[PDB]
Amino acid sequence: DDWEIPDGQITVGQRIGSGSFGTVYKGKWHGDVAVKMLNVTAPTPQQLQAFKNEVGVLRKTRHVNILLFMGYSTKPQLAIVTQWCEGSSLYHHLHIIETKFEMIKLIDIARQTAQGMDYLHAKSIIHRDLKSNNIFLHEDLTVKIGDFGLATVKSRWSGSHQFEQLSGSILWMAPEVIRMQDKNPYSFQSDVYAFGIVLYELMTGQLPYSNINNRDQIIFMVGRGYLSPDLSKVRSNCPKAMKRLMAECLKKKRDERPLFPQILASIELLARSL
Amino acid sequence: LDEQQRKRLEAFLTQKQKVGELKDDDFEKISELGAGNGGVVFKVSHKPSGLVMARKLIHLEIKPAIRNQIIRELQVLHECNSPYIVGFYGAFYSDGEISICMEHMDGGSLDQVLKKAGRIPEQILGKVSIAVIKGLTYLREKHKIMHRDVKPSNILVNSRGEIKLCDFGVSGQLIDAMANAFVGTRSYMSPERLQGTHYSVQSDIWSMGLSLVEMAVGRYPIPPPDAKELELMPMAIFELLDYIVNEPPPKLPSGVFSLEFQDFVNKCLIKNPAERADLKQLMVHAFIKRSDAEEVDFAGWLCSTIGLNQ
Ligand SMILES: Nc1ncnc2c1ncn2[C@@H]1O[C@H](COP(=O)(O)OP(=O)(O)NP(=O)(O)O)[C@@H](O)[C@H]1O
Ligand SMILES: Nc1ncnc2c1ncn2[C@@H]1O[C@H](COP(=O)(O)OP(=O)(O)NP(=O)(O)O)[C@@H](O)[C@H]1O
Ligand SMILES: O=C(NC[C@H](O)CO)c1ccncc1Nc1ccc(I)cc1F
Ligand SMILES: [Mg+2]
Ligand SMILES: [Mg+2]
Repeated sequence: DDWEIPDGQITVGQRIGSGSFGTVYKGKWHGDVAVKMLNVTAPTPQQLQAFKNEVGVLRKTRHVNILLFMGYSTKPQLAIVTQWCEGSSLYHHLHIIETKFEMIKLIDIARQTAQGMDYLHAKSIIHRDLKSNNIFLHEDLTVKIGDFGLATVKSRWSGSHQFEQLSGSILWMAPEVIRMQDKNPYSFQSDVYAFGIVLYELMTGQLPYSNINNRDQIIFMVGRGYLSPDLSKVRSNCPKAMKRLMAECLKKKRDERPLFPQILASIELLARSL
Repeated sequence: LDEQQRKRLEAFLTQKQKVGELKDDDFEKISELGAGNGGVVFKVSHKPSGLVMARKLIHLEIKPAIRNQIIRELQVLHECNSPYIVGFYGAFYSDGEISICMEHMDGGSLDQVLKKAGRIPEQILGKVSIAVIKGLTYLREKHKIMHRDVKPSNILVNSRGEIKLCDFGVSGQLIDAMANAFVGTRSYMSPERLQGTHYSVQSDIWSMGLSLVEMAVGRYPIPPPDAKELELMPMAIFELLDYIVNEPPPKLPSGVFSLEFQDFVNKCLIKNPAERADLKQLMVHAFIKRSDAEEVDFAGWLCSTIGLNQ
């Protein structure tokens, strides 16, 4: 009930890359793990206790579509140890390797994603950073979602307060999240919005706003409700019941978006009618 | 150009010829110069020619087709040869990162100089404005490309008193790739770009003004300084962008700076792009005519500020 890895236990190896809130190295620790060196290297004791409290809840998560959260360390610097995944992320497949899946397997990717998300929300866990970068395709089969939760090692702390400096990639952020002016922006429906964008990735093979090449323009227009994913770009072979679902997740007003229990049901229903 | 500039321009082309194909093994890493939200820059030695250059490394996760197009589009930089544009030696790809190799500027970016200096003097910001205007001009005429990213961190300076531009949008595919970056903390984007698209050189000129005010006061000027923070002479990214669009433009304090300088920045920061001054106007504005006449020692002021020898 005090999950803390000491020093000399983790064989830190090759540098892999950095993201919204840390840099990732391939380590060893009773097998290959993922060592994410958080960007809050000097954490305040009020911050540090809330991080411990959150790791406690992430440690009690076990689901076929969730990446195993193993614990943390603080000896060299504050870090995170999670299951290492072979094979590329869904972002790699769709936008780098340009893998050619069939609509069956595309829909299957959507289903297991909604499966794991439903488990996370069932345990009252807001992902806060759902994107195709955080969805790995383990052995070209099962979907595994990582980088979930961790609200406390995102956004610097003052001394006892915390205010999410909007960080992450802006393409998956719900408009209410963009604006950051609604007390608690990150919600179950903000994840649903993110999941909507991932649907857009699956169904169009493109990222959203393909014609816009100004980061701050997206931020402003999406936040003001002026910009919305051009659903015209959906492939011709894509199911109608699929396009409709995508659109219900992307509603500008978060209260109109469905929750995952209903979202997951729709995907299984249209998986049959195929 | 005059004589001291034609000398230095032709002197660069000579050292550039001693450089052939750029490989990753030909470089020895000296020190890191800086980093941003999408790049890191090292001072490096090119072993085949002993030259010292700056090497920007961009790690992008893009498909190879797009990546190869970016390298191709960057090779236009072998044609930009002005005393107001940073030198370009080559660009290539290797070990999963794009390298842009450019000439070293031992003063660094004006963003760095501003931290060391606190505030920058109007007599110095005069000479800086001259160069940024002349650099935007050379880009607008001889190449019909627009910067699209004017800010203090992209204006470079050196011990020979030069003031050069860099990081100007020559490769659109790179720009579009960098669009899927994480949010920054602050913006220099004109209010029309935040709402639509580039409006010719005018939307760069806004950026120049917002940089001038930041450098002149020592603080990013959105939102404008408090009533008593100013006599002492954190907003969300979206709110700043809403501020830039739907609130009056920032200005300089009325007492501290000349009226020519206050007008210069005000003409630059007009929210309507068309009413906003263009290069032809600024080039013959009062503040520029005066600041071009003054014989300021920029090299000396730079080396004193950093702490270097004369
Ligand atoms: N558990 C993991 N196993 C293997 N590779 C990983 C793992 N987590 C992250 N990576 C890789 O590490 C690199 C950077 O990851 P990461 O820091 O999580 O960036 P990101 O996922 O792109 N954005 P974000 O997850 O929100 O911070 C990417 O190439 C990932 O695919
Ligand atoms: N040729 C150069 N000579 C010296 N310093 C340089 C050179 N090019 C870049 N730098 C420095 O490198 C730093 C970071 O590189 P850069 O990629 O331009 O990030 P940035 O402009 O500061 N912010 P961003 O554009 O948001 O990533 C700059 O602040 C400069 O100090
Ligand atoms: O670098 C660019 N954009 C920001 C990037 O993130 C680096 O900070 C960038 C985008 C498009 N075309 C060219 C770019 N570079 C660049 C251009 C001219 C010179 I001389 C030197 C340079 F490096
Ligand atoms: Mg990730
Ligand atoms: Mg730059």
